[PDB]
Amino acid sequence: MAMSNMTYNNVFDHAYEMLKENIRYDDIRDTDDLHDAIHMAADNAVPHYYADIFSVMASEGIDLEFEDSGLMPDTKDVIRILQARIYEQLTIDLWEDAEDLLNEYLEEVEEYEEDEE
Amino acid sequence: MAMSNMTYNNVFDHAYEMLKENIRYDDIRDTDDLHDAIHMAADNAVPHYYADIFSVMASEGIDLEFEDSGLMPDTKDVIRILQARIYEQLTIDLWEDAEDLLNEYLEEVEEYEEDEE
Amino acid sequence: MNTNNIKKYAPQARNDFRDAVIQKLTTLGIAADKKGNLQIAEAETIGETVRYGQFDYPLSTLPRRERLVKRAREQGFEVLVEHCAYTWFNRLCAIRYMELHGYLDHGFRMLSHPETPTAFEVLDHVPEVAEALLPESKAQLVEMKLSGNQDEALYRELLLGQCHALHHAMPFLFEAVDDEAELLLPDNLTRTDSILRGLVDDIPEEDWEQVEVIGWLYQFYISEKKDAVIGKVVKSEDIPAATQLFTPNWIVQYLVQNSVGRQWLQTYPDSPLKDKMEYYIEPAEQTPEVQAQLAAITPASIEPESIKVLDPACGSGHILTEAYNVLKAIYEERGYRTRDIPQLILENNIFGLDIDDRAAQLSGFAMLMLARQDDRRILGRGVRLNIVSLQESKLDIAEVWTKLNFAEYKLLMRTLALFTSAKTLGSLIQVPQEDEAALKAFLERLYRLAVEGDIQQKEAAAELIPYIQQAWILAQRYDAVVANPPYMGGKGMNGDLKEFAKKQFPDSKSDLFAMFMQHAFSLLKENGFNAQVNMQSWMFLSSYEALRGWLLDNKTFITMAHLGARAFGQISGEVVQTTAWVIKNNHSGFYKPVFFRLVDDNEEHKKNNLLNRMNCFKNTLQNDFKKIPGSPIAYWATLAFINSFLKLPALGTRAVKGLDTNGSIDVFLRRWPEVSINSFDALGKGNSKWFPIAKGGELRKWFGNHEYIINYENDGIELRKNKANLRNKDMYFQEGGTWTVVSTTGFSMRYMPKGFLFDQGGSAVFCENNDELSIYNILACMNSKYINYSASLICPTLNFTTGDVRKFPVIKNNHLEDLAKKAIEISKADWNQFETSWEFSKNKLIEHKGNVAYSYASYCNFQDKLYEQLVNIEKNINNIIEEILGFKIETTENSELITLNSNKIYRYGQSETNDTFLNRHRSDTISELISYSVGCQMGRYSLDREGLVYAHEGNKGFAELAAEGAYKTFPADNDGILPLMDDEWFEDDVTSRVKEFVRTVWGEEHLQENLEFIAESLCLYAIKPKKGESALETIRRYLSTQFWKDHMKMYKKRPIYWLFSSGKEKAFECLVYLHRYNDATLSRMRTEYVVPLLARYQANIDRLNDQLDEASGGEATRLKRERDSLIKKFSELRSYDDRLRHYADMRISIDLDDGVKVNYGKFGDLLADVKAITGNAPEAI
Ligand SMILES: C[S@@+](CC[C@H](N)C(=O)[O-])C[C@H]1O[C@@H](n2cnc3c(N)ncnc32)[C@H](O)[C@@H]1O
Ligand SMILES: [Mg+2]
Repeated sequence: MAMSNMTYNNVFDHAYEMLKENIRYDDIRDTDDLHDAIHMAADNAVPHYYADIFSVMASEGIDLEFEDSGLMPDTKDVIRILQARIYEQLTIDLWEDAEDLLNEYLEEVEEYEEDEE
Repeated sequence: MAMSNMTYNNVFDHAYEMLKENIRYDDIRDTDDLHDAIHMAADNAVPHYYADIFSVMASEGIDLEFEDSGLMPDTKDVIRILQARIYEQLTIDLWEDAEDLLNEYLEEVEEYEEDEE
Repeated sequence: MNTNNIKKYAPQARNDFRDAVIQKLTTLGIAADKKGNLQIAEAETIGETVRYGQFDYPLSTLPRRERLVKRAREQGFEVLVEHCAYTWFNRLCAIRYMELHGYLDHGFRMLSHPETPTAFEVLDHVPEVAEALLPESKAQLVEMKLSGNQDEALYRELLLGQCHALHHAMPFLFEAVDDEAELLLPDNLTRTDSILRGLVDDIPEEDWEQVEVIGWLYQFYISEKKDAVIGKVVKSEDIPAATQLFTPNWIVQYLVQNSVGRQWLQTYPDSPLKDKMEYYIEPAEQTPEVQAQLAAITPASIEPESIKVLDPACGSGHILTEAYNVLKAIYEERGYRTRDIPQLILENNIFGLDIDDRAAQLSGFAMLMLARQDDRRILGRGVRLNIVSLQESKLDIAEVWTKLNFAEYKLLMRTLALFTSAKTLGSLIQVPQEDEAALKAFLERLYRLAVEGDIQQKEAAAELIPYIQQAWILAQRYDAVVANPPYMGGKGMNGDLKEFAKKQFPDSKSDLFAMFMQHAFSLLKENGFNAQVNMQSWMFLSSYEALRGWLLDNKTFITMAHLGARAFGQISGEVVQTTAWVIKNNHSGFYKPVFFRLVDDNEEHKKNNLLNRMNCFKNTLQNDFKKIPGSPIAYWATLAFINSFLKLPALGTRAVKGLDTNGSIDVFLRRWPEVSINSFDALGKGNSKWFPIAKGGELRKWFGNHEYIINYENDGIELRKNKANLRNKDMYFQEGGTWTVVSTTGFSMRYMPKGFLFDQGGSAVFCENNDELSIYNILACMNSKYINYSASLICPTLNFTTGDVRKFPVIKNNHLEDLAKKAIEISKADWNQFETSWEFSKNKLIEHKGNVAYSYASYCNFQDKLYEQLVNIEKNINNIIEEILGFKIETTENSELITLNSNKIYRYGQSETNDTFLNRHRSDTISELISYSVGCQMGRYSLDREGLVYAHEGNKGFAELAAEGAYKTFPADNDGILPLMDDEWFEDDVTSRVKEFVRTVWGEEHLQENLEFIAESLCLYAIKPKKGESALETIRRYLSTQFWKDHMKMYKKRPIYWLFSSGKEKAFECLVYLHRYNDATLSRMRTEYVVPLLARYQANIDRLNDQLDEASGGEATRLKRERDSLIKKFSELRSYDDRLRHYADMRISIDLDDGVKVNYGKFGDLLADVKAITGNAPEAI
């Protein structure tokens, strides 16, 4: 009920898998198109259960201070701020290592192009 | 450590004991002078370990929405906001029951006049 | 940390050497600007000296400077810099390695001194070294030692004397006569800031004990440039820098021991060499016919001096060492003097080639060091090594072929025109076999003239030797070719290289290692072996089908090891899978190879498994690979599967591709909820503009994935103006099957009804007009274990294309049709129970009667019934098929997964958390009920009729529909605006109408019990429980806190009900229906929703503030806190009213034909979450 054990690593793995799914489905070919592909990948990664959110912030791998002042919601609820922090951390981590999947997909599609036939 | 089980009830009990000790030490004999006593009691009651704060916020007895917009800190850290929320909740809960202690102390100290001897 | 020293040292050493050489060149009078053109200054001869710029030299360096200048103009400045730098680096490393082992004659260290740091051991025993190296000047050198100065000059003189002595032993690295490099040697070699200090003391002392340090130096010296030049189109000059690596030893031993040792053991079956080799693999078993053929073709006796080994890419020279070891063992077994073996081995058993000079130098040095490890009289006798580097032949000097002399001219001119571009192609050039003896004789004549003759003849011979030597090496037949081909795909496509590849290698033009394989086969002799290691992507791909077809009917497989990933010491290559193989040059169709499967392990585990010989498959002939379509090399299959694959028919031309728009999908594609249903073709006939399209999504079987529409008005005139293929025009608007092309989990096919289009991503299958088969039978066959296993085996990449699907087997039966029909019905019934489908009819809970708990229990029972029924149905399909073909198929991966929303595992994840899943399901169901109630209030649905009631544009025709009597049990709102606040001030409050809805549906007697049940259910997962509050308070808190987020998540950032919010404090919030918005909407909102609220706030502030001033109390601070927030609310509401009044003056007209994304940004900062939907920050006025 009020007890849960979810770590940041599970969230990161889920986000990584969803990013791979998005880049495969949408047929991303350029780096600038990755932004949105990352954004959606983060959207379906932040938990909505309050217990899970509180357990994630106590895990290892996520800091407790914002880096950009433009990503803080102007609200009175504390769930939104924590969700925004998780979203920013996931965005940074995913964008840190993202060209690998893009170039792998590009080389694979080049291999199986079969002379455009 | 991380596996910390600290609830809002323990914090409330500690704050109540501190308030009783402060009102006994200071010897306040008026209803409208309890603001300083309750402020002092509430200040030295919130924890500082981040794991304790995250375990308290997920406990039973404290909500997740601010009631006053003027108590929101202006900072980029998330521990400060949670501490302010806990402080406000404790202040409201303790100010709910504050006249009983004052009148009990007054009626108890009334019985030690010794006819000015 | 052992290799970490070399890793940290090598690139810095390269940079320092390059800096020193460029500084020396600039001081000499040669420089290059930013652009790159040379800055060759004019030489001035003042007299007795020279005047290069502002520097002087004693007139003896003029010819050498001229040679350097003429080299600078004919090729790259950077080329010269790099050549000099790595030449000096290699010379210094060789000197250090040789002097550490004590191979020098005088026995004194040259670059160091024992037990004394920063000291030299040659500055004290000067006379001995002087008489050993340079006797004639010996006495003079002694005088220098008596001077007490000129130490750097003496050391420089002594150091250059070693290279001249070593020139005779290894001519490929050192020179004797004066050369250009002596002018590029840095100065101050004995100071504390020199370049020798890093080499001497930065590397440890124990790292030079082995011989593998050469490979580390070869690999780590070029790492920075390799990392720099990877992500582009690599040109010819950077080819070596991009394809240089190092090979682990056990793989090399496995390759070598199965190609030379195999031949020797075939000739002599009971040799004592069997136990010397530990990676030798014995043949399994053979039929009498192949045994007789092999015995007939096997020779009787062979002499050790007739074995030839070639390495088309020498690199560091790792393979040649193992070949040397095996040949030494053979020679010792035959019986020879131990002092005469290395000479013979190096003379007539080892050959090699490469494209870079650095690799040639390193390979020669390694071979000589290994030879000296077991001999001492060597290095004093002239021995020629047949290891050379290819060079261009763009020189036709008048002096040569005219002064050289004292029939062959035809041969020379024919053979000199083949190497016009040899620094790009490499070893892929072919030389005719018939010109071998003549080339050998000409080379012998050139060798003879290189000693006897005048200066002109000697110079001409020294000029002409390398071309003839490389031609003779390349025009010879060998019986063993071992190599590690370089990898380069479609990025390194130089125009000349790819033109040559397409002209000469049509069947292997897609990469370089395949071309190397074919050329190696062409370079071999009859009955020869070819052993290599390359990447996996040539056995399971359709681009190499011709190569596999040509390879399986002309050669024979002997042995193969399937390494998989994570090999090569995890030196990058995260997506690199490799295999190693040995192939013979003869033909035999009834040979049984031996296969190993080491795919899932670590490097140490793989080595141990190969050493113990585990995971062996040797129960398959060679012709059996031709029975599977596409001829893939699947060694782990069984005979029954292969035999049964050809007993059934396959799909013909029933599979076709979909259309393809060239781009700009944001103007053609929409989701179905966000357009008017009058223009929708699926429902509401009369005018069609949008048509359903199939694109393919997640895994799903027999039905589902209906969530897109496309614009196809007037047969497509807007789409045809753009460059769109529109393939298969005449096959549209028909029923059939569909499947996703690029997937990630498995293969599945779904039913597709009429009125649909299919895209490139999701392709379609259509039955013929009067075909024997039926679509239901095809659907039944395509969703079984057999087809899933076959598809996984054929294409491991999970990229099922139409050509791949055009050869799947099909089975004809009769029960499969009805079973498939039942499964389709069940799946459709499961899919049509949510609001996000245009066939949604009614909510499930309101069908039953009694309590909410009873309805919830019945709903759960219904879902469980559907799930169990489908699970039972899917078993008979598998049972029937396994009786047609007499074998069983193993179950792996997700072959036992039911794709339904009734199954909680499918829709919530693999984790087994049933305690939380029994609360999450309940909370979600109650949330969906509340959403349906809000929809009924708005007017989208109704309690009288089923399906959508009003979804048109502009709120036109709603009055007539309402007056007809569509809503009579539960009336709908007339304005179209629903307030959402924390008081009962308005009559349109959402909570009050929710309570009215609950009272109407489930009666009056148990209203309180139902409200308590709903409030309890909401707090399990959606929100956090509170201490004490009623059901209505919980409902209001849920509506005001977490209803916008759930709605925005359900429709995937394409909301139907738009939220207008005042700001940080909930002063005013409202919901507006998108399909009932016109130009006179904001005016009504301002006129009769905001002004009365402002008046109420003013009155409440005036009333409340009055009573506190009159009477105070101890606990009167609560009223102060209550009154404080009202001022903030009033100010915020006033600001919002001003902004709304500004925006409402312009009569904004919206168009639903455009997307929600475009239209959501026309109202400024009046809505909520503008950035999360539109993608850009709102614009302020
Ligand atoms: C990956 S290295 C292998 C080195 C060596 N086989 C080993 O394992 O230590 C491949 C070598 O092939 C050489 N090479 C690249 N392209 C070539 C070509 N077109 N013709 C001949 N050799 C080439 C490069 O110089 C490179 O050193
Ligand atoms: Mg209304």
